[PDB]
Amino acid sequence: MTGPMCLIENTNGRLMANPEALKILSAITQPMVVVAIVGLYRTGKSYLMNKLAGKKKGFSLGSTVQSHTKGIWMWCVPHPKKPGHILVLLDTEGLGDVEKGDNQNDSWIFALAVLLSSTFVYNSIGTINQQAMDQLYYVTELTHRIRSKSSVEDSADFVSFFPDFVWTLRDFSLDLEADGQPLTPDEYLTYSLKLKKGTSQKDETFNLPRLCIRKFFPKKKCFVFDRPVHRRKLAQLEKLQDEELDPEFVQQVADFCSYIFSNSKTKTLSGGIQVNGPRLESLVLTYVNAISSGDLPCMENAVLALAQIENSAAVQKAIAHYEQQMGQKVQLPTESLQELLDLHRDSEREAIEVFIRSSFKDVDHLFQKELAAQLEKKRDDFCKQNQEASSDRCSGLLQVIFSPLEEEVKAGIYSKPGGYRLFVQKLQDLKKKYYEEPRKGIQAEEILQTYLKSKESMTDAILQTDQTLTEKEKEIEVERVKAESAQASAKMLHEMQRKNEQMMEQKERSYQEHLKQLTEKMENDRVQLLKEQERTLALKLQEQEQLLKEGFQKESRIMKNEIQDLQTKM
Ligand SMILES: Nc1nc2c(ncn2[C@@H]2O[C@H](COP(=O)(O)OP(=O)(O)NP(=O)(O)O)[C@@H](O)[C@H]2O)c(=O)[nH]1
Ligand SMILES: [Mg+2]
Repeated sequence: MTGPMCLIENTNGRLMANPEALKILSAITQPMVVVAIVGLYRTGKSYLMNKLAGKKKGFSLGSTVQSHTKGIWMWCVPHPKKPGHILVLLDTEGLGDVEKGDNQNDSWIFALAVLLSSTFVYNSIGTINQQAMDQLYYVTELTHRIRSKSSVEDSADFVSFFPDFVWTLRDFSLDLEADGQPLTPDEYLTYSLKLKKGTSQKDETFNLPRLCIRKFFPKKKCFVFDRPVHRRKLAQLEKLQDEELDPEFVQQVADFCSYIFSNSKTKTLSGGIQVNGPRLESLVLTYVNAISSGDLPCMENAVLALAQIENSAAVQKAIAHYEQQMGQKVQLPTESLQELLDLHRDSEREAIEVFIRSSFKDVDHLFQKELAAQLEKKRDDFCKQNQEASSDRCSGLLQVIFSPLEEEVKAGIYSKPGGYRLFVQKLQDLKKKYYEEPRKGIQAEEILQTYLKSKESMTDAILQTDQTLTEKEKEIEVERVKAESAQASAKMLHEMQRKNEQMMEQKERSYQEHLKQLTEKMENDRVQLLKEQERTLALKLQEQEQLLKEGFQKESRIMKNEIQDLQTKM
């Protein structure tokens, strides 16, 4: 991207995804660290975001008195500290002072920034006083804009998926002086979010936004920035060189950028899923569609929506893998059914592995069941092709090997004295030849036996004709031939029975292979979820302790409540 592009348009009160932007996202396959900035209009948000892009000329800037950015803009640039990663910068339409009304989608822009980011930067001018905290109603209001799941307490889940929070304070006017040594900006943020005792409406209003920031975001950070230049040059800031700006401001910006580059994490969804272009595109579509539908954007629903897409593709990818492996290894007709089934089993195992590693949230295992159904059909097709190839080969061999004999018999070559011995010897030699032919396939015994049985009268015809054989000797031969026919029948019957057994055995083995890989994936998913829950537990215990140490039992006890509820889910 040579420059930023609008990702979400905001026109006539409607938010809509920019198709051109979605197209760009579909092409970025690398993991993304998403940093979004929000705050009152004209507070230097776009200017600061251009610093992260590390380039002049990026997001367009406005004046110090008029709003500029509209909707949500994105700029995907290579991450300067993480090779193989993309840094996605989201610049947003400046918030208005609610105590003025209008600006309908302010809250939604704010909520989308929270849902789409890895790091959420709240930018304001001044200090953290009552005036500043009143504007944070936008954070308090998140409980009315975002839903964690669809299956006063839903917000208890926010800390598990919300971005890290960074408060950037512009034109900072405090020296932060304190007994001994000055407060650091992070200590100043802690000081600023401390609660006030009391149950009055005023007390509740003071504590609410502070509690929301402390409880909804997993990590908080603060950076202060001095006035960049003299008031008469603020409007030319973009064209000024670092040497023309306050040295401390230049260093503060450098420290902010360094922190972002070193601490902002790859955007992740439940299950450790790392968000890349196609995945972010899905989230944008789902959340914006929800808002456009008059519904609340829901994290759970978005993950599931993403699952639907990737799981469908996973089934197709697995089937493709199966077809490829079978095609590269099969030689028809196969020497035996075991040969074909062994190849099928191996290809199927690899295909299921492809599906398992490419899928997630396959509720009710519906997608894996679909895969199983498709592989079974594929297996049936190969089996049919194999039997057909065998039938063709064996019937062909029958023509090549036995036809000459049949014709000799019809020509009377064996109807002379001593012809029976010559005939039986020739027939045995020909049956041996048939059996020694390579890769006849699974129909070898059935094709031969059916033929030999249909021509049974031939043997008797030659026998009774030969005069060089006594009647007793002929009686012996008739019984010998009857015994050989019965043995040929047994070979055909066993061939039939064994094939059925092998098919049944393969059916059971395939079922067990699916179960094995599924059980293993479910186990891995359980471990990953518990790990995520343990992190949330750690974050909530931490806050509970801070609240108690701060002297607030009423709020600290409320935390213990959320902790108990989390533990019922573990
Ligand atoms: N006082 C002050 N002005 C700044 C600072 N950083 C940038 N500016 C100036 O403020 C004006 C607006 O900057 P811009 O980044 O467009 O602000 P914004 O927050 O993005 N406005 P909007 O939300 O409406 O899009 C420009 O003249 C810019 O030079 C700062 O730290 N302090
Ligand atoms: Mg702007």
